[PDB]
Amino acid sequence: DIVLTQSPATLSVTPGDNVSLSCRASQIISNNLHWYQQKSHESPRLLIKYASQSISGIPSRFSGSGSGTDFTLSINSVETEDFGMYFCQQSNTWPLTCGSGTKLELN
Amino acid sequence: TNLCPFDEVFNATRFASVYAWNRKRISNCVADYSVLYNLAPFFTFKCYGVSPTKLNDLCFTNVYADSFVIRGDEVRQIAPGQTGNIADYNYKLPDDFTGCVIAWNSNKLDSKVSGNYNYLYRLFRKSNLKPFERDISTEIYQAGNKPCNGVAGFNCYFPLRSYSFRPTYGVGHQPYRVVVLSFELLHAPATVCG
Amino acid sequence: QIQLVQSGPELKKPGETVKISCKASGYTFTDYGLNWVKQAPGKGLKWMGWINTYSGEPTYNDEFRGRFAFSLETSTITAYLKINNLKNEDTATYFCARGGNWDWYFDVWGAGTTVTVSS
Amino acid sequence: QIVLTQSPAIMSASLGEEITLTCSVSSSVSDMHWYQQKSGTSPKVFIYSTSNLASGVPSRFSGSGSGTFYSLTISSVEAEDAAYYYCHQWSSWTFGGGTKLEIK
Amino acid sequence: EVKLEESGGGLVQPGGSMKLSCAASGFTFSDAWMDWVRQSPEKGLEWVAQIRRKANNHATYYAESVKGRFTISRDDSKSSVYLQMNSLRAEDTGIYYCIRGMTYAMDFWGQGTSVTVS
Amino acid sequence: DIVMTQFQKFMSTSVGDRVSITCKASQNVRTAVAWYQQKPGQSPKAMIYLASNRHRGVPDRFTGSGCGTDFTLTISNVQCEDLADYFCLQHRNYPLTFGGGTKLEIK
Amino acid sequence: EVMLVESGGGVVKPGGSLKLSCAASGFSFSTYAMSWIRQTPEKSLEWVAAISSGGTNTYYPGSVKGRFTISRDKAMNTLYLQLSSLRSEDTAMYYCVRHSGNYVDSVMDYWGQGTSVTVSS
Ligand SMILES: *[C@@H]1O[C@H](CO)[C@@H](O[C@@H]2O[C@H](CO)[C@@H](O[C@@H]3O[C@H](CO)[C@@H](O)[C@H](O)[C@@H]3O)[C@H](O)[C@H]2NC(C)=O)[C@H](O)[C@H]1NC(C)=O
Repeated sequence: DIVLTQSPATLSVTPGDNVSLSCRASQIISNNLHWYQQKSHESPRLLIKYASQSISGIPSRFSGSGSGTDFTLSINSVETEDFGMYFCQQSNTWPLTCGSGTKLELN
Repeated sequence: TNLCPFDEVFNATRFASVYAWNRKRISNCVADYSVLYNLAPFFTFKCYGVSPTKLNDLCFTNVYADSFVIRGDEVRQIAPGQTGNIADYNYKLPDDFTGCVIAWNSNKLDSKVSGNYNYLYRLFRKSNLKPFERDISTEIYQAGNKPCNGVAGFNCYFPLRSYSFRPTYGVGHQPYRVVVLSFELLHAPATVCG
Repeated sequence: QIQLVQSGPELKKPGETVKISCKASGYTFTDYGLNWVKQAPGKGLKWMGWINTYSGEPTYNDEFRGRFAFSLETSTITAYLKINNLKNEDTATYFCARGGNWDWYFDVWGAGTTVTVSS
Repeated sequence: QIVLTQSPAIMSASLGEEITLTCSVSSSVSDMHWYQQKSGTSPKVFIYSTSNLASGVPSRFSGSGSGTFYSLTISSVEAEDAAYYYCHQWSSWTFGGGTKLEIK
Repeated sequence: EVKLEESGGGLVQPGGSMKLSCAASGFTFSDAWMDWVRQSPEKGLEWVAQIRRKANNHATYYAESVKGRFTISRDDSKSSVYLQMNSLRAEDTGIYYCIRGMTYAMDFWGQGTSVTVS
Repeated sequence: DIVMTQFQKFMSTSVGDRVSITCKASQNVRTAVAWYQQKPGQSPKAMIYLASNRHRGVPDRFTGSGCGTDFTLTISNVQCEDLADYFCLQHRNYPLTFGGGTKLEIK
Repeated sequence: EVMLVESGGGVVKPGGSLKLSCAASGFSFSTYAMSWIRQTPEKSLEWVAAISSGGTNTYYPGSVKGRFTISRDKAMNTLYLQLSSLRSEDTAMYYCVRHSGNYVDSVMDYWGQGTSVTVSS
């Protein structure tokens, strides 16, 4: 499969910061990665499709970067309402598989 | 002991269309053809130049592997010698070819109930295709004394019609993915052997 | 209004079969798939495999090859994940998410079915 | 979408007529088969890949053509050929409407 | 399937006017170069006029023998093409066919209207 | 303007022969030549568009090619109902015209 | 010699289920695709089901999908098609038909006498 190492798995950040994530692959996945978040015991929501493009419904501050194999989710101006765990799920080869979870708490 | 990526080219999600067929260059293998041989649903598994059963101990130097998506009927044209719409204007094999032509039946994977218009094919060219040559020239045939500046209409025709692929069509018009292995032996020490 | 309601929690014994509904609502049912994804507590997601909603043929993962079955009926819009011979280590949370037939990103999800088996 | 039409549905021949059964296709298909149904029995095969012949039929049927037209030509029909002639290609889900060959 | 309809088999004294319609069916009217030709036994077949696609501003071209005396106008709402001719003589006598498109695929033709002059 | 000369108004062949309907032009038109038949008492059809390809729904006995200033059409194994009038057409410049006509009759 | 006699059809009210069967005799069964071809009383054939050689691929047209499940047995050298959720558009004579290759690509060589299923009353 395409194992997706998400390091680091947790972040101890303060409000009002600019934070960076990471979803580094093993095989080359040309911009066919999507990103998810999941809070405490709910259903996950969609954040960005095809590794850079945004969707309405979420705030416009969310921005997806990186292409090729290296992908970082950079969100700035992080406020209180974004507690949870963040996923990355590729789509290129088969079977589809998701990352081991990147959780986001607040100091 | 690096098994070379047939998995990047066989069970992939979105095969490209036939007018721009992607060409993966497989090299530095220990290639295991025992992983694709154990499959019932192959529509065609014809090989030329080598008998398909004993592919293991036949050392090549480069193994090119192509991919596209065509109709179920036109898998007949991916063959040395036959001409038509696909082997003349989209993807032409030479008549000394030394590889295998593998198909599928992907109607569940590559066709929605409405028009899946993401696959294109070429309708004409000013000359026939040289073997293994791809053209992404999406420029309107002028065909008259008037220049028409890239908007089609009368006397100015677009060179890429679209596939539709609805699953109520047929077993010959639902889309059949095709991967073409191509073996070759250009004058270099051995590289691909399992 | 486009949501995917599910069943409630279940509580079975090892060996019983289990049945989980996933009813669609609002969108045209034959325009997408229904990817089924299992989330164990304390782990990440695992795509168990999908189902074409027009045809009715599953495609399981190589992990969950046997011991599962994606059935389908289109009179009442509903997919099923029909496990036979439940075991112990699959105490999890089973979603159902509407990923397309050309895209494969799960955007519209369901609230979550929980099958904790015990004695 | 493939729709196969035959033109027309009833065709007159006498014992010494030459006759052509047409089977036009909407799109372009490679080959086109043919079958014969005498009434009360089951249809059997006559012509596969537009040019060959089945085992056991006489050498009076021969077809040709490609693209969007396929035609079955009988040179000299006799009394055995009064039945329905269905044309069908692999890629349709349906058959032709089928022409009848009634004797003059 | 696509069929074309046309009307107005008429007799006019020389010096009149004549506008005929072409209602269509079965295909997308908003992209088709629906043209017009003329049959007469003294002329063979002549080319009359044209109105082009929606994306090319309904670009219009006429034959130089009838410049000014004629006009064309399509409307994609009612799926119609109208061709109006004014101040005719004995030259413009003959059957006028109604074309879906010329010189490509989808080359379906109408059935003509018996248009004459006195 | 661009005129087409059809110099054989009557070609006379019978069944099983080979016919060559002709159409001479004024100057060099590239490939923009059409070919129409007209069964007696009806509206014409499209036999060949752009002087190389043939239409969807006509047999493979109706075939034609050529480039330059002269064009023609070849009929192989002419049957009992390919008996009609034949016209060629240019569409290089917007002054368009047909040929003159060609009437077949079986001997 | 190659022959096919079929059995199992009859009369059924709308909404019922049936199981047509196809007996094969004379050829090797495991290397030839087979398929069913129905004939409505307007005498116009069509496909209703099509199976491959290994029994993995199954194809049905868009009118009848999800309610006809063709199958193919190996151990007793037979063939099954079972019907479900009949309307009044499936009243037809149903032929069991053998292809000529390992796929549905080939031509339909040898047919059976067929079974008569007419939904009635
Ligand atoms: C493309 O992906 C599919 C998965 O959807 C691969 O199919 C699966 O491949 C695995 C590994 O080759 C097979 O597992 C093996 O099964 C045998 C028994 O058949 C067992 O003895 C082995 O230890 C191993 O577990 C699996 O059966 C197979 N499943 C299916 C349905 O084919 C496929 O191999 C991939 N393509 C390529 C070229 O690898």
